[PDB]
Amino acid sequence: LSPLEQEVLDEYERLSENMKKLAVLLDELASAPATEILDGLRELERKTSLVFTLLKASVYSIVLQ
Amino acid sequence: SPHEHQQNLLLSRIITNVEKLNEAIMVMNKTLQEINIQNMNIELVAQMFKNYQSNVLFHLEATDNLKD
Repeated sequence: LSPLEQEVLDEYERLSENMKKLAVLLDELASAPATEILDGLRELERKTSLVFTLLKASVYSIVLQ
Repeated sequence: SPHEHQQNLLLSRIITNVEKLNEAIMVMNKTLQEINIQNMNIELVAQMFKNYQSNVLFHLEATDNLKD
């Protein structure tokens, strides 16, 4: 059947195309920022500790001393 | 005798100045004692920023410091 052929063929073509888009987009979208995120965040720990963690340090130091 | 009368009178004005002096000093110490209470808070905050600067300096020196 040519109508059934057209239906399943076009529909599965769309699915295959969308899945190729899925693979590429998902991989880049979730890979590229991830490294940048964790790098900036380990540095963020190194920075935020110098405002907040030191605040806890000074507080403990004074209250205990 | 007359010398003694003169001496007693000078001593009287002396003693009056003594009492006035010391009463003012009582007010002085009382004032400072009341003030003192309004200083420990500031002292705590001073030492807080002090140790803040000390610890952050030690940590900055540990990491890539950006001083001279």
